[PDB]
Amino acid sequence: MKKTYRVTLTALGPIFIGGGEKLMNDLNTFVKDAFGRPYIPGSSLKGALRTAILNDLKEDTKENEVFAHLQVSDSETIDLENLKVYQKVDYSKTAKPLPLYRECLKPNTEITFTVSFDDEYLTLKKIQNALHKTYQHYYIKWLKGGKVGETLIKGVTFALDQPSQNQGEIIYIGGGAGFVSKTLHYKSKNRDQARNDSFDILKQLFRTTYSKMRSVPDNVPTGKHYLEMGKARIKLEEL
RNA sequence: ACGAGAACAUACGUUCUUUGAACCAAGCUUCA
Repeated sequence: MKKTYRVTLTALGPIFIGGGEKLMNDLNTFVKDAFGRPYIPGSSLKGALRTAILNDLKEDTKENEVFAHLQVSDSETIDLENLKVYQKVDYSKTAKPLPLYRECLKPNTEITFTVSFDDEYLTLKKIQNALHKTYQHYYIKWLKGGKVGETLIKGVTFALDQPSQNQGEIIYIGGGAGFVSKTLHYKSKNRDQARNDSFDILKQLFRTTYSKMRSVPDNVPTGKHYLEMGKARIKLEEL
C-alpha cells in the first residue's frame, strides 16, 4: 500500500538530537541545514521506532527484514527563534544543575514529518500496541522503582499523563535524556533485568552502586513546570 | 676444338570492398 503519514511532534521537553558540531559559558551548537536553519533528521525518528518495534533480543543486524521498508523522511525546517537556552539537572537526589549545558529546541515546537512505510510486515496495528507496550514498560520496568524509591517531594505542574490516553503513541528520541532512553532490552522481568544491565553498565565506568541509576528531567526558567524531556506526542494522519 | 655458341621464365595487377564492442543492470541494504 505504501501508507504515507504526516506525523507531527510537539515537544514536552528540551530536545537536542546530537549534531556532532558541539563544543559556565560552554557555548554549544546544533545540527542545522546548509542555510543555518535547524531541523530534525529522520534517522532520529527511525531510531525511536527501532526502540518501538525492535524491543527484542540482539537481532538488530544486517539480516533484518522489517526496517528496510519503513521510509522515514526529514521534516520541515523551522527558524531559530524557536530556541531558548536551558539547563541540565539530574533528579536522583538533591537535584542540582550539572555543568553540561546545551543550546536546544524550545518545548512545544510543532515539527511535522513525511513518514511512510510498506505493508509487507509493517502496519499501525503493530505500531499502536508496540508503543503502548514500550510506554507501559517504561513505567513498570524502570520508572516505577524511581517513583517508589528515592523520590523527593520537589517533583510532585508535572504531568504523569498515564490516565490521559492509552493509545497516545508516545516515543522517546535521543536528546540527552539520560542513558535509559537509549535502551533496547526490557522484557520481561523487573529487578533481575535491572541488576543484569546494572553490571552491564558498571563494567563500563566506576560508580558506586545505588538505585535508581540516572533520571534526567528538566524545567523552565517564578513559574516552574518540572518538564521531563525526551518524550513527545505523535498524531498519525495520512498524507 | 664438348649436339654445341648466344638467351633473366620476364612484363602489367591495392589481400581489397560491407559493417557502432552494442544490448540487459538506484553504490544499495540494517545506523537516534
